[PDB]
Amino acid sequence: MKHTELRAAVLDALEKHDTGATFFDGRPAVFDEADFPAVAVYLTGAEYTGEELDSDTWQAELHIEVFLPAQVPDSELDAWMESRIYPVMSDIPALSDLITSMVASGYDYRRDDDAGLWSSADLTYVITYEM
Amino acid sequence: MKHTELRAAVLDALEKHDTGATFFDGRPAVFDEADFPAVAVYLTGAEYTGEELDSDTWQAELHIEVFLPAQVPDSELDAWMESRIYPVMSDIPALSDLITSMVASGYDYRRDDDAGLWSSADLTYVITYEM
Amino acid sequence: MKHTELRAAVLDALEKHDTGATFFDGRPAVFDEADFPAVAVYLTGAEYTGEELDSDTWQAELHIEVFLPAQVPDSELDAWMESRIYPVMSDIPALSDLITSMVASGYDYRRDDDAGLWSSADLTYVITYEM
Amino acid sequence: MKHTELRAAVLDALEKHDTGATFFDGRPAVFDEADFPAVAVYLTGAEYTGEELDSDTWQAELHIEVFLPAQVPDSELDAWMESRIYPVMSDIPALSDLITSMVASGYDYRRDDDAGLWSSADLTYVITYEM
Amino acid sequence: MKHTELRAAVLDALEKHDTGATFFDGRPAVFDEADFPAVAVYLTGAEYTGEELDSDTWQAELHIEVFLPAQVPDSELDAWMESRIYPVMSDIPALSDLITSMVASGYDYRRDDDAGLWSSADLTYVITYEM
Amino acid sequence: PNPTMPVKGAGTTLWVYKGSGDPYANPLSDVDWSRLAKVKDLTPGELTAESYDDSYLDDEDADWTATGQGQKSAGDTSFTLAWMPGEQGQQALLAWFNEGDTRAYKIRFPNGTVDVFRGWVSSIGKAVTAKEVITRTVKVTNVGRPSMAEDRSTVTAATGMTVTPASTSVVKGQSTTLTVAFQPEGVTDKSFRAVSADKTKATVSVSGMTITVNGVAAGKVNIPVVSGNGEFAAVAEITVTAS
Amino acid sequence: PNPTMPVKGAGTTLWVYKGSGDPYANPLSDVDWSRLAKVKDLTPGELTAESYDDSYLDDEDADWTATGQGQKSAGDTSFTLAWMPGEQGQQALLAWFNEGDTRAYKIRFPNGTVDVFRGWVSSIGKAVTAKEVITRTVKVTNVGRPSMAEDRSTVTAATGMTVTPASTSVVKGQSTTLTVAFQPEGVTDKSFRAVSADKTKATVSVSGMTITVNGVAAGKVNIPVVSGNGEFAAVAEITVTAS
Amino acid sequence: PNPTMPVKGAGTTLWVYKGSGDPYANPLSDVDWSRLAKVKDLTPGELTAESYDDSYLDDEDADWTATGQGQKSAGDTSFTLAWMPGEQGQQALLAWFNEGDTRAYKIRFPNGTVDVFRGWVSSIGKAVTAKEVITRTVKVTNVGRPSMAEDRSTVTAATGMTVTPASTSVVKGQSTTLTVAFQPEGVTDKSFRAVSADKTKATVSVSGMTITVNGVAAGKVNIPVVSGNGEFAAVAEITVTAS
Repeated sequence: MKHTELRAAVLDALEKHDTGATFFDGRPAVFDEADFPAVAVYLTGAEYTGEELDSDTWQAELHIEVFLPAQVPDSELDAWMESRIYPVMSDIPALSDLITSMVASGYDYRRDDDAGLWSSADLTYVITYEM
Repeated sequence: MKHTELRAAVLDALEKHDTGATFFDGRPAVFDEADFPAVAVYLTGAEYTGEELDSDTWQAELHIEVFLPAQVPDSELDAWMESRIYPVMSDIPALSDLITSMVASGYDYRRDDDAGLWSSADLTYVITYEM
Repeated sequence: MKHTELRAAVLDALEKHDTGATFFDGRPAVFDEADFPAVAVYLTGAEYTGEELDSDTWQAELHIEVFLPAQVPDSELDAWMESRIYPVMSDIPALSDLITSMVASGYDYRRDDDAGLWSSADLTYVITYEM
Repeated sequence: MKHTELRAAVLDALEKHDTGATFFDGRPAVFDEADFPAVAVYLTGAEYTGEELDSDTWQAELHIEVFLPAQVPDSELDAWMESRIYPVMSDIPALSDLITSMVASGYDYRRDDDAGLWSSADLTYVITYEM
Repeated sequence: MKHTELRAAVLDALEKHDTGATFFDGRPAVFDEADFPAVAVYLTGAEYTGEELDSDTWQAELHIEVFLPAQVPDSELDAWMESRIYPVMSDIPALSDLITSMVASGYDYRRDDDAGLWSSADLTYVITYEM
Repeated sequence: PNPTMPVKGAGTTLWVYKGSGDPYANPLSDVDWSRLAKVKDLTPGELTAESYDDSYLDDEDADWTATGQGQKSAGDTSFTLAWMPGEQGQQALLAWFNEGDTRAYKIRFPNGTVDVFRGWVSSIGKAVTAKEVITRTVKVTNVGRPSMAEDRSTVTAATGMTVTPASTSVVKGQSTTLTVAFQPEGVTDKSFRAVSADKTKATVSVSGMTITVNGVAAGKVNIPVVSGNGEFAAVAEITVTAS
Repeated sequence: PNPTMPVKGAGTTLWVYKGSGDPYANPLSDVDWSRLAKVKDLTPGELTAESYDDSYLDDEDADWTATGQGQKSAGDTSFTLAWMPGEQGQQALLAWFNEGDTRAYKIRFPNGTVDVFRGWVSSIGKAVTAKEVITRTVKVTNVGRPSMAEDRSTVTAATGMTVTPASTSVVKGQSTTLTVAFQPEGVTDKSFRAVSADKTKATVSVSGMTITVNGVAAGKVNIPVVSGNGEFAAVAEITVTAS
Repeated sequence: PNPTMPVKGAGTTLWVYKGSGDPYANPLSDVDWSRLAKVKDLTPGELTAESYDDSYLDDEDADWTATGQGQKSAGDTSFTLAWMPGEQGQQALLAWFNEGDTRAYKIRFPNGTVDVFRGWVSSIGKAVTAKEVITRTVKVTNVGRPSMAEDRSTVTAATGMTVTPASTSVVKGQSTTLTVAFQPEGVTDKSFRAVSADKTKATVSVSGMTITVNGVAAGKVNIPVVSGNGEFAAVAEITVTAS
């Protein structure tokens, strides 16, 4: 197992800097309109790209989600997703030992339309890991 | 056919290890909120990739599926999957005799979105077998 | 961070020219029928095509969007994109120093149908930048 | 740019022969059962195929449509297309200098199903133009 | 185009054979429970795959639909398609002189699901012609 | 861990002999072998035999070519692996290339079998791009007669073919199980064949050495079960009954 | 930057030697290497070693192909990069190709591990289409022994550059000798550079693990020191006196 | 429009010299150059060379092959353009090919530079098919040393670089911008890095011609700045304060 270890390691790497946000691990989330801007960490995929003759060498997708209230301008989302979260995770020594390689993939936004309650920005990482 | 014992074979392996879950076999399932976390085994695909001039050598997808209550965090599913299944399905003597090759594909997560009674962790295997 | 600089640079060049339009930058917009024809500029994509061994060199798509009321003939809209925006981005020294390279990709049309309040035309520019 | 005159030139090139149809330019249309069978001209696409290293040489798609009421047999649509529109536009010197190269694509039918308020035949051209 | 002539030719070829069915040309149709088992002939596609530097050489598709009451077993459809349509059009001099090449494309069934008022069998050909 | 079944193939290991004794002696021993970690891909050197001409002027019609096997070549073995400069041993193999000596390496398959080659390194390269790890490319010129794992494999057979006798009650489909066991330690090269002497009153439906003898018509018959080897056989007494 | 772990490849940089000494002595320091950036892609030179026959009719069974490696060669290295006509260094290689000497170049991986090859430019190409930045492709054939990374394999470094501050006044031709040394107990590929920050009153002529400061006129100025590739620095103030 | 940054490529122009004097004089002016239009593509003649050998018996080393750059050729340039018989100049090009003389042609890139080569026509192709315009294909075999764009470039350097002194007011990370510009005409070949002499009280954070120094712990710091040439350098006195 690495997913619990991986998710734990990255959130700690984020929390070392100044706070200002909630750090919902896992997936069930459940926010309510008081625990706002917060960050979620989870994984998807987890296939069996063989790629090797000595270990399974699976790959997965690491998602970093930051949620902001409704219709705030994306400017802070750009600042949040580029400055708050990107440079800090750029080199986490715990992950380097934990994983085999880390690659950045995605940088997206998603505005709630029905009732327009929230606004989410997605940072996607592709992870090659062996478990 | 091979499927019945195939489903029987894996069921023996997991039941042989420590329990902690019901083992509704096949697909009809029907749980109600009494028989929670439990697993199921079934097959999908079953096509006729020839691949061999003397034997039909069919192949199909194998699903090991485990359901967990509603919004339990993935960590339990992650722990459940990479401890109670993946190590167990590493090698089974019965399976080797029954089928030709055993290959892993991947595993994902999904859950009841509306209402939200259940969470599901699905592991998908690939089996090549001869009639 | 470059998006705020990038967004500001282009809009200011647009604002530098003749007025006659609101310059809502970013995303949330929210018009009502008092601040009509207005221009919206935003970014999408921003993946990690590596393509370069010494720097990440991402690339994202730049949108230039302008809204017109309902059944205004497209001739005005065709005039509007020429009369207002398209020639201006032919040479803007501001973002040229800011980003690596940027080309045009397309120029489309769309409109509301149910209640037909709005009608819009979008400009898509593929931009290549390092951050 | 040239979109206004290009539609203007071709619609004028159509009007030289007998009348008996509206020549709605662009898109807004709005027919009602009083200005019936008519034609509409508009363009879509407008990409930036390079194809050339001296000038933009943009390429778009030319849409020419005709609308007929309810379930009039397509024989009228065929006859209308093969005579009223297709031959005349096949050589219009007015746009010869206005464009770079013209090529036909196809000819399709699509008619109202609910209440059958109309019936439309669409002729589609691909246009390469130096905007 | 020559569509009216071609449809007339194939329709007359069908009508020459022993009748018993309505022979709707075009597409308005409108059956009611009195013109049952019947046929309709129409054309779709109509592209400009030029393919030849001497003439347009357009290519279209021929639909021959046959409609039968509700949920008649498909044996009747098989008999209809094998007796009254497929062989009879295998050699018709009128269309032979009208077009360049005619090729069998496909043949399939589909019956109404909601209220099941009809069951149709479609025979589709591909034709190359010059306009 | 049997060699008699098709193997998945994933999980094989690569080793290079480093001692001084004969690698062909105990290829199973890994004591004098260095494991090569992180093998991305492997490509064994194929075994090829040159075609030697044999046609002569004075013979019958030479309408068909007459060529015999000529000199045999062990080919070239290539593989790719993750670039690990800090690993101890990658320096050795490139130095092995640098010194240009002939050494021996073995491949341990995820089956219980190992094959060993002899040769010298010929091609070393590295491929580098973004969003993928740096890969090391190796190609080795195999030399001499190499040791196929088939030679290491042994043979178990003979001692005859045992059979379960009697089972002379055949009626209503029946398909009585019949086990033609093989005497030597169970483990044997099973090449047998069972077939009834009548083909109508009694028949055989052998499946996995478990013969199922069925019948419809009555009478008396003896079912012979023979070995593909041609010298060992068994015959069982069968009296099928209609009802 | 661990060399014993797999590494992606991002951040790799290419350098061309520009000094007048052996490149292989201090590959880690980039003082005598000029860097070229905006490298689109890189294909490292591939080490080759052709076969050499070793056969005799008076040998054993001639059913195999006993051969050894002969002329090992590093092949050629090719890469592409964005065209930079108005950038210093593009002309250097262009001129380097134009007269075709045999210079050396260095590739630096994101691991502190570098390699050095000497060769001459074999081919220069320019690729240009619409919508795509002009790229220039260059092929250089390696010559001689390639100084590959794994040979060193034993780098050591730490933090600190010792030097003697003050020593302000100096007479009799000035020329005060100031000692400079490394903290990591000398076990390091040492390299440093120091010059006069003003040169108006003092002149520094660093030579052989130490510097000499011969002031041309009275006055105070600081003397910058850069520890080779640019990781540590020190400043010594010099107030040369007129007498 | 600078040559010191990568440029797209769209907007490139092709010209053919039609005058009489040497085209290499002022290729920037298009006085005697025939301009072509609607050029579908372009493929510059890549510069190529040969691997001349210098082997000898009396050699200490043999294994590593040694070769030198031989003679260099300009290759062939080919391009396609819309078939324009009515254009004036394609006939001249056709006449050029038919007469088979050696002529000079230049390319003006949308970058601010020009490149001209001398050669003779080698191939003329015409592609005809519906749904897209007829294309005329041309290939020219270059001859001799070609005039290269970078040769026309000019370089400004030396005279040192400036530095903002003092900047001693340090508090809460300092974040004080330091400008290191060059006195000579402003424009030069930029190669300079700042390396702190303490790395503890103050640390350099070089950022695109701007130095944003920082302060953590109180102290007196002499921050040195140096240039790529290794000749010009300066030291800035910093009084870092923790609070």
